[PDB]
Amino acid sequence: DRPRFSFSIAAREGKARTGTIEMKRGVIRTPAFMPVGTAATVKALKPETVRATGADIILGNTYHLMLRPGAERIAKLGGLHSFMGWDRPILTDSGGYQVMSLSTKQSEEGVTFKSHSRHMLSPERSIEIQHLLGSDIVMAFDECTPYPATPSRAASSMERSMRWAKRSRDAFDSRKEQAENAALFGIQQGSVFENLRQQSADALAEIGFDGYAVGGLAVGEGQDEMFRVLDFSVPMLPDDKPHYLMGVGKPDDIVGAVERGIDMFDCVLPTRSGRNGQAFTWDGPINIRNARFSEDLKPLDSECHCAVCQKWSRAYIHHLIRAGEILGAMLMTEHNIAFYQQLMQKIRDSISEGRFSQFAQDFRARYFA
Amino acid sequence: DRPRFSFSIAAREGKARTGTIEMKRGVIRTPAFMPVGTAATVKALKPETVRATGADIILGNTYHLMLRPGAERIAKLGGLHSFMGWDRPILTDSGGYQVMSLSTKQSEEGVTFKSHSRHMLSPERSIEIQHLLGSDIVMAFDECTPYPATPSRAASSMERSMRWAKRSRDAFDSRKEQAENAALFGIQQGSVFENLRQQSADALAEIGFDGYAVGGLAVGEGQDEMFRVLDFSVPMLPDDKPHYLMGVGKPDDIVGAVERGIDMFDCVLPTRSGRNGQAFTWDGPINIRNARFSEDLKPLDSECHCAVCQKWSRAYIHHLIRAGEILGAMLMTEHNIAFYQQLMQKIRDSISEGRFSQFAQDFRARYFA
Ligand SMILES: [Cl-]
Ligand SMILES: [Cl-]
Ligand SMILES: [Zn+2]
Ligand SMILES: [Zn+2]
Repeated sequence: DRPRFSFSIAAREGKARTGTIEMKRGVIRTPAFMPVGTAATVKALKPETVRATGADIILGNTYHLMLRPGAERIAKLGGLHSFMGWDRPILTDSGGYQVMSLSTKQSEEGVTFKSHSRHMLSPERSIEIQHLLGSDIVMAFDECTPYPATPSRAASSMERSMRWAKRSRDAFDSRKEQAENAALFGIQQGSVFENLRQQSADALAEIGFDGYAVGGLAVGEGQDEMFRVLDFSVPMLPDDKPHYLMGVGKPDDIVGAVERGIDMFDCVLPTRSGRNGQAFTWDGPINIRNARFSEDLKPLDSECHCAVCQKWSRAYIHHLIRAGEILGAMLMTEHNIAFYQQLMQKIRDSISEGRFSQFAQDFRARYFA
Repeated sequence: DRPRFSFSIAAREGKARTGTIEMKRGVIRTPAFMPVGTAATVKALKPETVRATGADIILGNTYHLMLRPGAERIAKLGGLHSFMGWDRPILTDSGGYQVMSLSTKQSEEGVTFKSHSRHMLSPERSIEIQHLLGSDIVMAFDECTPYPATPSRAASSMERSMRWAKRSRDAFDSRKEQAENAALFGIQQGSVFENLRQQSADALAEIGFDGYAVGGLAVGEGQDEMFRVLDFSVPMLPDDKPHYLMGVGKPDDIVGAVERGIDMFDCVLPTRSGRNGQAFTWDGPINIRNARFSEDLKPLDSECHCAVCQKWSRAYIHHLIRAGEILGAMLMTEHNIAFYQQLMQKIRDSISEGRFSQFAQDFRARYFA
């Protein structure tokens, strides 16, 4: 039987790595893209369809689930895996970003907030909620510093996050069933400042985690600045553990982040923008609602292997999205998630074959033509 | 290869019949339930899922399709079957009911109307639209008399419908490809009046059709009155052709209509009410949004063989519908359509085995317990 957690790097090219995370509930191929399952569903997809696109792991949102249907309720019903019908690994966010984005009174103990009923979220309660959900990869409870941030405020926020990271570690370790069956990732903060990123990486490595997220990015800084911060931030993390870039991103963001040593990604872009009419293609995104697609018999993308591109035309999906039909959301979302997984597969294969630099160049030349 | 049209009755019990309609695109088992595909989609279901529930044929709506995406456009794209990805028979309504329900100036030539742009619908144009869509079963263009109707107005409406039935017949026959590959059904009118129903049946039989619909029912008269009208109306139609009750209905309506000689049904109830939270069960309908289901781990129905009842709980579907999640609509709709098909299968098997009367009694005793 598989271990609780084992990350193995099979091949490297520059800072890029490809390999596997083995966990009780399954193997995760890296670099990995995690479809987002906000309220115990990857929107508009059955779990079997999520798996058919190639996903090895999905992300669940602690903040939404603790409000509806409730963490204790999900536990009483058998846990999130049974509840939604996904039997493979689930990574849960901690709620720290979402509570400040969607709900508040912050203190050293945690955050109290009103639902959008009053609720509480501390490091200890976040880890407990993730236990009740039955998460496989638990995220430490942190604070995502707003951008831009002054050096003083970025430092204060990062320092509190590091104290909360130790509290998260101890809460996780004090629950035997969780410690033996799940993994715990810590989150690097520090805004765009190299010295704070270094202090944060050092604090997290001293505590010790199964994986390390780069937090606090994709919050308005733009790709050039995000890449500049990744350039110095990823090498600060332990090389032998997974590196997770939270909330990223567009296809070109993913490619460049892999070039900088990132192993894991999540984003609502393929699901949310799919429902809004944006389809990803190797020649760049298209908006299927545009009148130019009304009689276009071609599939969404000319090479995509997904079931949507095997059967239905742009013209049909254009009609469905314009009409507000649920099937339009279903088909756009399946295609976009499949596109993301095909991107990850091409990334993994090209690193394994020592041709990822050429892949990145070819990808960009065509995607932005 | 299959014929254009052949209806064969394999078994009978009282007025009930079971058999098959063979058409170019497939075999239809009768009594049959047709899921409704309004705007070129059975809402929230891929065609493969519609087929997996047991459907042999679906209904398409001329009125909606002629407005969006347009009949000529669908023809240019290869027809409705190719467009939506359903390769089996499709019956299309004529637009006569929907134009008066959703859009008007009526005359002997047809109906002119404004979309909800001005448009026209005559017997000739309706048959042409259904040809452009590539319909397998074409409905004559008629007028669904409102209920209640005075005898004079019901007579005038029925008489016009019979003139339009002859125009529909001639338009269909004058298009060689349509006449050779599709079938044409006529629609009996006459409101609740036996003498008008008889005159209408006689006029339709003189013209001659491949099947005969009972129109003008399920328009507010209630089940007792609907059944009373069916009691005398169905025997007036040719015994050796299918009998189609348009727009019906609830499970108990279907059972009683089969007892009165009906072979075909369509209704938005399983799809529309599924999206609204109503699930059909052998113990009657339930509203999954009710708080009593929040922790209910049982499937929607305890015997149902559908994929939804094999995997997901009432509690999960309750959560999805309360949250407004697309997957909730998908799962409710698949279950409800599968329930309807299982009902039709039990009806067919019980007639074939000479035990339909007992089935109807057992069904009602439990469904209304
Ligand atoms: Cl989403
Ligand atoms: Cl519907
Ligand atoms: Zn595709
Ligand atoms: Zn079911």
